[PDB]
Amino acid sequence: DKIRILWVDDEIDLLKPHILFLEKKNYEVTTSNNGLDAIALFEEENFDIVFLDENMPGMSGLETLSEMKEKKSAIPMIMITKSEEEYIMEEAIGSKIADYLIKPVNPNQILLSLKKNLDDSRLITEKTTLDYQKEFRKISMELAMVNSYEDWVELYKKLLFWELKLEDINDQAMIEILESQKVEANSQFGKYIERNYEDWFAPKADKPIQSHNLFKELVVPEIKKKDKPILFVVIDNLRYDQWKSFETVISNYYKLEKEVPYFSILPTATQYARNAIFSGLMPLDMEKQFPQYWKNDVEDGGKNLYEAEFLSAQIKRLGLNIKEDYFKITNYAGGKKLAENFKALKGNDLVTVVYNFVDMLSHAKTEMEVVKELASDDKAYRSLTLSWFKNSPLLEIIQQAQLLGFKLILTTDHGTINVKNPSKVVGDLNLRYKTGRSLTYEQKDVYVVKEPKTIGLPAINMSSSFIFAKNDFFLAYVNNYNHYVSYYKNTYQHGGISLEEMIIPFLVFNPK
Amino acid sequence: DKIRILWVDDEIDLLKPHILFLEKKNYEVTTSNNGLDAIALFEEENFDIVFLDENMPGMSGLETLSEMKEKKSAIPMIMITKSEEEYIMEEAIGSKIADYLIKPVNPNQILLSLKKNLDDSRLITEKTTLDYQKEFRKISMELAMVNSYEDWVELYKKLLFWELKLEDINDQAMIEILESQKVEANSQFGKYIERNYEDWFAPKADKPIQSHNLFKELVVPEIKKKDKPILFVVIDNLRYDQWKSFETVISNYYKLEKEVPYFSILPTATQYARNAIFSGLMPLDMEKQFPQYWKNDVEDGGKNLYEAEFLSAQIKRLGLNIKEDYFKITNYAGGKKLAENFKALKGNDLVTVVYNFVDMLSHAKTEMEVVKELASDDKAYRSLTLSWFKNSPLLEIIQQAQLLGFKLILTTDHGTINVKNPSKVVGNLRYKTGRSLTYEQKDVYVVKEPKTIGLPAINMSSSFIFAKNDFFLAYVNNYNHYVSYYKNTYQHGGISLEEMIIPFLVFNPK
Ligand SMILES: [Mg+2]
Ligand SMILES: [Mg+2]
Ligand SMILES: [Zn+2]
Ligand SMILES: [Zn+2]
Ligand SMILES: [Zn+2]
Ligand SMILES: [Zn+2]
Repeated sequence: DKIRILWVDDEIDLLKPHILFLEKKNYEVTTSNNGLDAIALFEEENFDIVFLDENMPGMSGLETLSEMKEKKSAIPMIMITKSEEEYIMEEAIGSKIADYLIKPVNPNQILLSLKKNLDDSRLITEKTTLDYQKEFRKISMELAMVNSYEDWVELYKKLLFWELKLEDINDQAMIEILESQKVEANSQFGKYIERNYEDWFAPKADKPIQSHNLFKELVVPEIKKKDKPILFVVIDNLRYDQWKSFETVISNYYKLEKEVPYFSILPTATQYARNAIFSGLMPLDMEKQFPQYWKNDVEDGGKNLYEAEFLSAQIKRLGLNIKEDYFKITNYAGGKKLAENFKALKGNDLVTVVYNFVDMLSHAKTEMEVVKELASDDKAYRSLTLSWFKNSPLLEIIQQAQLLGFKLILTTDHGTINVKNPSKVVGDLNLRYKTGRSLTYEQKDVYVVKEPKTIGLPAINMSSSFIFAKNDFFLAYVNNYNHYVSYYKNTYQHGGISLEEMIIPFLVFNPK
Repeated sequence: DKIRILWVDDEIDLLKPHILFLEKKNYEVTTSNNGLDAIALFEEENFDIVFLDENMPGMSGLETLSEMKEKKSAIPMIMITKSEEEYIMEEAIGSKIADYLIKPVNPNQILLSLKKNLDDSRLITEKTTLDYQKEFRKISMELAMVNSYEDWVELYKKLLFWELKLEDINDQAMIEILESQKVEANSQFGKYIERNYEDWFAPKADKPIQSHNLFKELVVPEIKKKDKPILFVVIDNLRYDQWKSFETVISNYYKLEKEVPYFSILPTATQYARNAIFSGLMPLDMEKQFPQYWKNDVEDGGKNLYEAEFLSAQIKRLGLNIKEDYFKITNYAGGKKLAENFKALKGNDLVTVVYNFVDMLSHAKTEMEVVKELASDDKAYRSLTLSWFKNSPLLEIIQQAQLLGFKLILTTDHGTINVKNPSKVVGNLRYKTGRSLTYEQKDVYVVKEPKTIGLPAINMSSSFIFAKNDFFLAYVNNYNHYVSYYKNTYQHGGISLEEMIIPFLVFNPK
């Protein structure tokens, strides 16, 4: 019932006030004056934590710790010693010491170390649970008052902060409260976009940075600095909560210098948003200025085959004379090949890398039972994304760029949303947007644009219209309605309006 | 270069010796005497770490911490304060403080905290690399001296310990040395099994616990204790290293009482090993005693459809009068359904649950490009398995059993191995049974009389071959296509530490 401590020190008799203090706090303390006797004790009994002196006659604390870690690696071990040498600090940290306390140590410092190493996950759960109970009413109130794109960014950031904090907590009732705030936030954001989207295209409108502005406004100033070559990575289909899931992994190689949440253009689909990043033009202007590259929905083949050409035309148009190359990664083998030969690009000013894995992974949830279990909810999907990133050729490419002193620019073209509710469409395959001459649809469920050219979109031919699903709706054809509902319900789809699909990260980092 | 520190304290002028000490160690220090001014600086500038006083006029150190974590949650924050109250310690730990130092603080204690929070992964990499450099020759020596099944279990445990230890090191030479020891271990283990396997079937032989002995020897004594209902989970195709990857997750709900590494029977395939768990009979005895349930390789349909029937016959045969139920989970929906209705099984003595996800996931890497990237190497596969377990209906079922005070028995039928080298065959990629097989003798353990190792046979013509090492049996007819497609895939059925030495775990709910 009591927490058992094994304390190893050659002068353990001189530390009796610490033992008495800890026994008052309900800790059980077992002492040892030599590393070898402590190892025998540790093998016979089940201690919750070990305290070790470094400098002892015979076996050192680091030698003793090494034998105990081999026998029970999950038991935390703390160094409490007079040793102040940095090389001893480094050897102990490197040996996975849970803490290092320099003598004379305050008995409350030992107590802090005990609480931090043994009760932290419980304390974090209780603190987060209590903090959210006191915060949710203020979130709902802030949600009701959001009336601008900057307030939407801040509200989305607040929801994302509580989502990653609450994912681990036991309280299902509170998890459901946050989920209701998320669906209400998406309901208000879809009406905000319906209401202001077209106005953003008017001359000198107050609008956020969008897909077609991204390269000129945020990448070009980094290039003009001319201090470091740039690795510009566009991870297709990266939700903001997916970046937050691997932010601390990337911090081991890159120090975040700038973060700019930006808005993807509509539709939040690759063919439109990703090509607009590389060309710096709206789809209607890409059709007008580059008919040889732009492809409308009705044309067969790949919709993003000419991004290098679009990018080189944008770079030339902006007056830059740089050494730049484009790579599109569609599979493991290609990612690995680019990671292995990255040094060949050392002399480049810009290296653009499109990485498709996360988009293919989001769509695999529709097609594969194994991905349905791996990404059953938003928490599972974040966990799966973090597992991917940590073991990906993309991280190996990022590590190669860090070794060459490259600045890292990490961004995406759009996010994706788990669709839950069907919405009947009649048209002529994307579940969150549809374009065509005579579309039949539910007015309340979609943002309708009857003149696509007003929002920089090509009109296939004069009576063409664009509909964009709002909330968690999926556009389902009446033709085989029950089969579309059954198959596409609870799958990740992008193309329409939501915080997940539209508000996306633009990140700049310096190598460390 | 230079690590940037933001230090917030109302008595920041009294801390100048600490600042000068840190500046000498190449740290850049920015000071602030109030939490609100520190929040303004923290938003405008990119600091690597923040030091905060708890008691300040105006915003407290915990109120300031809370604003700073909301703005940039990835930056470590340390509290440096005179407060010694346990409730302040708890509120700070609960707020995800990286460290908490009580004033008067030794300047070297701050330096330790800086090194531990900012350089630990690099220091751990360097220390682990050197520890393995000084250990690898002793591992090779131990490997050469292994001459028993118990020494194999201990050597496998040692290799698994270093595999997890090394999984993030950069030193290619060391990574290759470990890999070489793993291939050499499977080589020696294959020779050890090729000798010893048949002898283990002789009366009163010194043999390890196998598939057909598992239930009677290790589950039945737990049932005979009679002071907790048992949830018996068989996760199909669970490598020892996959159990080691989620061991600390399961420790949040269950305390490990007993661990018994056991040996799967040959072939290390579900049809044989998993049915032998549930029947407590070798496949040849399952064919003889239950012809209505046992299915040979040539019969179409599911090969593990009658495990509840086999289990109930074993339980009846062992003299047990228990309330028992069997569940086979083949998909997410069924797993979720069992988690949702677990309480209906509260009054049971035994609840057996077969969980197929990990086997389906190992096979998905062969075909799906997305799974090739998620499980490209052994480290990625462990990471993927840990991501799965943490968010699985299986863990929800385990949590439901913990709430009901059930004892947990966690085991598997076999592991799997990443195959790398082809081996020609004519007539599963790790075992083959048939009448008159053509094969490479050096690459397989050959049993020309399958009944001698408790396996079925049709006249003296049929035999079984079991791939050793990382070999995969590729048909001569379509050789180049089999090699190209199945190279670097997870396959089970043959002999390896990964396939054969598997965990049997007993836990008490906490
Ligand atoms: Mg000493
Ligand atoms: Mg103060
Ligand atoms: Zn895309
Ligand atoms: Zn997509
Ligand atoms: Zn199996
Ligand atoms: Zn299998």
